[PDB]
Amino acid sequence: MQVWPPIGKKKFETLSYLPPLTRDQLLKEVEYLLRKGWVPCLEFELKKGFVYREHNKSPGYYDGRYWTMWKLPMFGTTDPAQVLKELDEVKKEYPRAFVRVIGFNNVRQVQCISFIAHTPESY
Amino acid sequence: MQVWPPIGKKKFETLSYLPPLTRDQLLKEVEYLLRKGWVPCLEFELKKGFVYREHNKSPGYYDGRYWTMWKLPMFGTTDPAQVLKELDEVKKEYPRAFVRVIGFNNVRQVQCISFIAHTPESY
Amino acid sequence: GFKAGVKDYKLTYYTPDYQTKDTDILAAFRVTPQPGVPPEEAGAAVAAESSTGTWTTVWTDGLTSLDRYKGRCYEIEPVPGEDNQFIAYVAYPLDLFEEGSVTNMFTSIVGNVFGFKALRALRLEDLRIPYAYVKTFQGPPHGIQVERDKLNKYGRPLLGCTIKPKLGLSAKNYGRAVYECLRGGLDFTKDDENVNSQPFMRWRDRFLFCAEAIYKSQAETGEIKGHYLNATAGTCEEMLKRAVFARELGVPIVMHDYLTGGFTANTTLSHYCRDNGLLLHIHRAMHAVIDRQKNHGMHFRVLAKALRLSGGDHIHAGTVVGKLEGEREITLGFVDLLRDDYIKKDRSRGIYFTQDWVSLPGVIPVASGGIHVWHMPALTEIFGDDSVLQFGGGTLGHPWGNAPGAVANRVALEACVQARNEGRDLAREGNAIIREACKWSPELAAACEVWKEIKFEF
Amino acid sequence: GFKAGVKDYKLTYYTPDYQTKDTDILAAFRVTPQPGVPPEEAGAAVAAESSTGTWTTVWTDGLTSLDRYKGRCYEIEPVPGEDNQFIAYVAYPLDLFEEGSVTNMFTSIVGNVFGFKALRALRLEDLRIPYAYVKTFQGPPHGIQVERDKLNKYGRPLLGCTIKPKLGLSAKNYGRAVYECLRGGLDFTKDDENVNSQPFMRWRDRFLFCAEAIYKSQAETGEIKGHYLNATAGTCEEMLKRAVFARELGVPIVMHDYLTGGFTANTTLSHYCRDNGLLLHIHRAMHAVIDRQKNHGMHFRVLAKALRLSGGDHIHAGTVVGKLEGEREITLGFVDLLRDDYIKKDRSRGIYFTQDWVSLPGVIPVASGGIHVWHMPALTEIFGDDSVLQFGGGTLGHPWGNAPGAVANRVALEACVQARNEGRDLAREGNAIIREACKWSPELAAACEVWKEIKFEF
Amino acid sequence: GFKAGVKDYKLTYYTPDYQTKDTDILAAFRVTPQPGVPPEEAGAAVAAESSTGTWTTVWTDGLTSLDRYKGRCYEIEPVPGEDNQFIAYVAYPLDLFEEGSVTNMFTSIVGNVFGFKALRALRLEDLRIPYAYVKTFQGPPHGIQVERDKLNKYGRPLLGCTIKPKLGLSAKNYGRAVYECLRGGLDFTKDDENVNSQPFMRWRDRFLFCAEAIYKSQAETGEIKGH
Amino acid sequence: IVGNVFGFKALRALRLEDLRIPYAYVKTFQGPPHGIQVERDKLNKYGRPLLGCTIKPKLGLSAKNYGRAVYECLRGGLDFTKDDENVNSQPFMRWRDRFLFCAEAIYKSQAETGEIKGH
Amino acid sequence: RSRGIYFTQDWVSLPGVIPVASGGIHVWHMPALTEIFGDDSVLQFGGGTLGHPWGNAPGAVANRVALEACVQARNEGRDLAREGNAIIREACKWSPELAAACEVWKEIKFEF
Amino acid sequence: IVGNVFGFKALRALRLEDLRIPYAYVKTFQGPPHGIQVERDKLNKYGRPLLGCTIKPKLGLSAKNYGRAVYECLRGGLDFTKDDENVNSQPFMRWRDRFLFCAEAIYKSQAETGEIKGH
Ligand SMILES: O=C(COP(=O)(O)O)[C@H](O)[C@H](O)COP(=O)(O)O
Ligand SMILES: O=C(COP(=O)(O)O)[C@H](O)[C@H](O)COP(=O)(O)O
Ligand SMILES: O=C(COP(=O)(O)O)[C@H](O)[C@H](O)COP(=O)(O)O
Repeated sequence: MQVWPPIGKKKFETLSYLPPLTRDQLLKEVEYLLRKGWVPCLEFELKKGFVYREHNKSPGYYDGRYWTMWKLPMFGTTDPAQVLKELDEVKKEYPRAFVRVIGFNNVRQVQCISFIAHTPESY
Repeated sequence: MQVWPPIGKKKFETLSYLPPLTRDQLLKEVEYLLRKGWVPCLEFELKKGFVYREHNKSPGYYDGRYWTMWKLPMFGTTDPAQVLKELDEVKKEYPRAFVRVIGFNNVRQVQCISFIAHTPESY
Repeated sequence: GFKAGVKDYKLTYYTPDYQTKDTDILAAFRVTPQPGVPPEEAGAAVAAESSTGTWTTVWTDGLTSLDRYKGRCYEIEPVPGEDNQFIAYVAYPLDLFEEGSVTNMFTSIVGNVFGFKALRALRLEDLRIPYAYVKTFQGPPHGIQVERDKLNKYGRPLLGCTIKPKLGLSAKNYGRAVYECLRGGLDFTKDDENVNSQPFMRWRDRFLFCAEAIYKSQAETGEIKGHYLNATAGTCEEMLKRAVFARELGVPIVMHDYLTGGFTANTTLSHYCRDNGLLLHIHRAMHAVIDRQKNHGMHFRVLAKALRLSGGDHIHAGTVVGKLEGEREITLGFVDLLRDDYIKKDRSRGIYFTQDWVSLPGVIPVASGGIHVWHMPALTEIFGDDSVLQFGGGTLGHPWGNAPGAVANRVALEACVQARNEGRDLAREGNAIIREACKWSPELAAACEVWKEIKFEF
Repeated sequence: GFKAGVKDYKLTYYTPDYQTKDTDILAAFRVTPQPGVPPEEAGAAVAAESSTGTWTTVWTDGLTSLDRYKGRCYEIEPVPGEDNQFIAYVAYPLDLFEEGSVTNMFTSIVGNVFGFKALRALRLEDLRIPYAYVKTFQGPPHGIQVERDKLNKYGRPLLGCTIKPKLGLSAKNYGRAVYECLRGGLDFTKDDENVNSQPFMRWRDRFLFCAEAIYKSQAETGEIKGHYLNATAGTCEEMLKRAVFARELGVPIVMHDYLTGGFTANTTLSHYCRDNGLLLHIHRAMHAVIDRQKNHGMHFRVLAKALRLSGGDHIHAGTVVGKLEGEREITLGFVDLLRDDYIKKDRSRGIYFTQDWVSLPGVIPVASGGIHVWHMPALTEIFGDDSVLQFGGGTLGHPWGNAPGAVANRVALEACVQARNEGRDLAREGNAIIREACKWSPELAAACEVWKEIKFEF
Repeated sequence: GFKAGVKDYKLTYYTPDYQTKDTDILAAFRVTPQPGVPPEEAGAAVAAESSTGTWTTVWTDGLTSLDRYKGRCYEIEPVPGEDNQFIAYVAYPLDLFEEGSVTNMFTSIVGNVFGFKALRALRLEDLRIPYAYVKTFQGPPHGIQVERDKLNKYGRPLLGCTIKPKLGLSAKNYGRAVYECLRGGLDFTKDDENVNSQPFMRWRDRFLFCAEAIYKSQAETGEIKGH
Repeated sequence: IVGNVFGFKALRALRLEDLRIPYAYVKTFQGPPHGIQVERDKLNKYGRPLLGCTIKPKLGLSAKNYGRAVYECLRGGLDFTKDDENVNSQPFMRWRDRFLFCAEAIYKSQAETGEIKGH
Repeated sequence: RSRGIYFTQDWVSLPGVIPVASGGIHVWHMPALTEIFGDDSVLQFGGGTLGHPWGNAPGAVANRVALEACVQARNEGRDLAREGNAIIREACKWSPELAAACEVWKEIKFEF
Repeated sequence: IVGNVFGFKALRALRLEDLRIPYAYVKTFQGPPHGIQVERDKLNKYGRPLLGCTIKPKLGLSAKNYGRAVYECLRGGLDFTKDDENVNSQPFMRWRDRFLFCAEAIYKSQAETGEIKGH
């Protein structure tokens, strides 16, 4: 009978319950995004890495929901190579920082995948 | 005329004003609990082993009241032994947790007893 | 066919052959009739005047169904002496009563009948609340289980202290006493019955200094803290003004004396407390006026059923070993009536009727009345964990003050619980359990010397 | 110097030399103490526990002034007969009590001191309300003055009739019955005290059918008509829902049972009554539970003053003659207190203090209870003109019915008035003014044959 | 002691020995089970899923009292045919239900159970509303007696006419029909079910032309009129 | 459309398979308070099915056990917990209580995991 | 009509409802599920969670992982209905939470 | 303008005689609710002064007797009667009572004179 930890087990939404994603896997998700027709976009956070409510608290109002945007979403892009390329560069300048890969569907106008790409060291 | 200290007197509900009980007494509380047909379960906490109020403040509302569940209430336990076994166990996984031994009534469906069974060390 | 004039009561309202229905409210009157007045008649007299009847024949009875709606007297029981006292058993149908309304139920079974020149005297002992009637009531806004979850307090009796002097203290002086009290280990403090808002102290200033003090000590002890805030008031508007402010401070709990306020005022209050999340504390201020005598009145037990359906989290229940009266066996009876879901006919404790509450929440009995540290195994044996025990003087008469008075009480309470839990007999070892727990507690030991010979026993 | 320990009550509470301030509240308690508790000790126990003291010493006494605030037992009258019941005089300083609230004043003075284990029995005979307290009260919504001028009715006792059977009449029969009683001569009809809202007959229905009947009889006779509508309910929402509708219906009077209703709700009801011009009738349902016995409770006088203060247009006041208890001289005493601006001490009447009301409106007393057409002159002689005389049996039981029963009483009332005014003596020549009156009313004469030889005597 | 996994329904929720209580809501389901499905089980299946139970063992049952709160199936009655249809008698305690709340009572005894793949079909025939439950309800705002008093109508059945065409009439055209109707001797006229407020006719205009017409004919006939 | 035509004595059985709602009628409707779009963006949750769990037993859990149970389920990975359909307000467990103990648990699990939580 | 879709239905931008699947489902259902509803759906497990041998936190973990384990595999290009039973066994290897639940609901199939 | 200057030590006595109300400030005001022209067109009287009378004694009269004198005054030919400045609401006569008798008394002396009356 295994007791699940109540600390040290912070999560990042879709995929964070599996082992961390290898570069064959961080590639394979990127391909799917592109195979489906989404546009990929990278985002990052240096401060509070999870959700909180500082400035308001009414229903469905949350804080820490937004991160900062890495450049522009990748209209133009066909290769999954060029995405992880950006991931390399964003780590390489903000190593103490959360980075997420997202992709849009422009017809529905929602985010259709999102998954952690990088963490600090522990959080 | 003596002064009761205004700091350093943090308490834990039932029994917490008595001297810490020996295992002889700890097994004795379990025996009482089993003898009246209640059902023992162990809870514990690591961040915040007192009540505060952060996430709302209205009458009747407090945070910190729930701890984490240690496995499952011990349905079909008969021998007060078995309670201590699990108690020692949580201590080994989390020496620096707060741990409660709680006994369920199932008819009245409220906790009929609840006394602290381990503190960390420092605070 | 209608004939004008006086007839005996016994002819319509005495049916020794009647089979009570599960829908009937079942009244138990201890009747002392006049010289001459027969059982059956004064018995019938009682059921008529408390229900549908009248001192003469009236014609409109023909318009409706007497059989469907009359209170009947169905049993007379002879009672020792002469005197010629007796117990008259009365069944009133459901249909006679306003749903959810103690007020309609008491107006009727007790409106008028006690004033019959034709009795010496008359007492309502007990009332079988049929369950179909219970179900029309909210009752307590939370109940025993729910209070314990909300405060997170388990395994032991609870601890309160009404502040003193009853009257004459400032708002700021109040919550001074309240803070020094709560921090020393009391689950609750309270307003005395007497305090609402006066010249020396206007409520909202009180409510304020109490709340600053509710919490400064919660975060100090790491233990959930209340103070009974009395809403009790002149008018219903004020009474609602007081628990709103309470609702608004975040405070766990409010108080109302239900009988000098009245069951109407009380029911609105128990209705608002459930909708706003407030515990409800009840004083039975003014009871002994109604309940003290054996031959005339209303037994406390009716007054405690009636509070259960009107609604309240806590009700004072007597101290037994205290300064206020209340005998053991009789007291054990109405504590289960306040508490339990089903209560079996028990004549030796004075339960005259099997009482089913079909899931209504229980009210926690509050003990309180010139008790102190040595009465505490009597208290933890008499009530059981499921109780608030409460120490006014017994906390502000402790020699070193409020935080120590409060300590002395919490340890001695804890001591009894460890002692009990471990197999010791609280009737036969409690004096020694206290002596024991003195070596380990200097605060306790101090309050033990001042109060080493104070009993109240008549 | 805070000394811990139990001390005698007498030391701080008994003060045989106290001179009362025109502002205190004064109490006369009929104390029957236990065996071997000295007068003075029981007197001060009573005075401390209803004011500022407790059972052991508390240091929070030193933060304030006990001198300013304490209740004082200021006299002990050793009492006639009973061994050894005495009368304890206690003085409560004004500052103790909250403005506008009977409840509070009934909470300190009677909260607990009656359950006192160190006594046999306690009863509250009289309460002297200072006139500076009386002034924090609206009191009656209207008073005997406005009531009369609103209705245009002068020079006689008012007449009502309580509809029967108490319960079990459906709304439509309620109104045909009101119509009947109001048209044949009655100023008022009325719901019984138990009539509130039940399965047989829901409140709103009753109100509508009864408003119609009010206004049909009023056209019929040319006389101003008033049916009493019960707002008594489980909750003040519901009590207030009913007066609002009575408001909307435009009808002149509503009813509330104050003791069961209760005081917070009652003074809420009077406020809405003076704010929307509804006259308000009171029933004292349950009063008998508390006032009935000689040794222990509260005399009707005390609850008569409470009503004045809280508010009420009419209050029930016993019949002297009828079926429930109440005796003349005493019954005489309490009428001047509901009615007059000033009642001097008068112990022959059970009038303990002088009571000044400082222009507060008077209550019209209501006589009601096994009365009939033969009672009418005893009645007129006892209450006088400022009174409401109430006949359910007296009307709904006449051989000819409700219209006539009305006529019988209305004439037999009138027949009294004129005779008294002409210079006849109503108690010596009473039985005759009626026989002479039987000659001209066939309505009357019929009723005297049916209630020939009913006398309520015990 | 808690053991994880699927067990039969019949073991907790079929008590042919149970004595119904006056507080129990008493359900009468006409059940057509699947091939194989025994009486006792599909019977129990029914009471579990309409009350406290679940398709597997869950541990929280230990936290509360099953005996105090489970709906039981207490009687199966064989019904003519094969088919193998039957009548299964179900007792749910009081405590399961929101006071004054048809909504809670129907959600529960009829929320889900009719969708069991494990039946062919299922019908709720009748429900013993225990009186202690009735008493929590206002029910009709007046009732038979009260309506008759208010209208003053006695001794005969009452008379209504729903207006036509169901839809497509004007507000003014409505109460034209309503007036010619009520004056000829009907106690009532009505709106068809279908009419509320539409393009051809907005309610409040209707309410208006009906009321002008409620009364013009009341005073004409000397008889109380509704629509 | 379904008021009476199904009780028609001149038939054996009736069933309504499909209804074509014109788009000019659809436009007199607010419809969903939020829709699949806003729901996802409010919670910050994307790229997977959402996960809930209906608390058991259907009935008979007291408010305090409701919340310890929610806390448990929400913390170990679920996006959502839930009351059963029958769970409304009853003797065993009055609504307001449930709401308060359940709000606490919502917010305790949310801190615990860093994931947005919804009971 | 193959789908029981009688008419063409236009919604003119009206928001969509997220469908909720729920009813005797468990950890083994998870990929049939993901293949049927897709991502825009809410998958609901009371039994599926409150009945795991280890309790509620784990039952949660079992489903959360077995869900995830599906997502990634579909995204990587696996077929969820032909290779469904496996993405789970491979996943039993890393979650002790999961693996426990597949032993308990090994051979429960809702079929009629 | 009249806040403190009347208290200066360096003064023995100061009186504000007049205030030029510039027209710009006038405009932020409503002023009289109806004014002369409008009163006159409501009450429908022209050509003469109006006639009034204050009810006497100042204070001390009851709600009925107020209304009894209010009728006897209007009918015999006053355009107005009126409460004295100090009549408000007191233990000798509460307001809601005056208001209500005084209104019987206004309309009755209205239907009797056929002139419009007030109080
Ligand atoms: O004020 C006191 C005495 O305080 P203490 O004894 O703590 O100083 C009590 O709490 C109640 O008045 C007792 O009445 P009841 O029997 O109604 O509770
Ligand atoms: O209901 C009746 C009896 O009516 P009747 O005798 O006219 O049938 C009483 O008048 C009052 O309710 C009794 O209260 P009190 O004793 O104060 O009057
Ligand atoms: O309560 C349950 C069963 O829970 P579990 O099987 O998870 O114990 C259901 O999920 C829905 O209420 C049934 O409705 P539908 O058939 O639409 O889902």
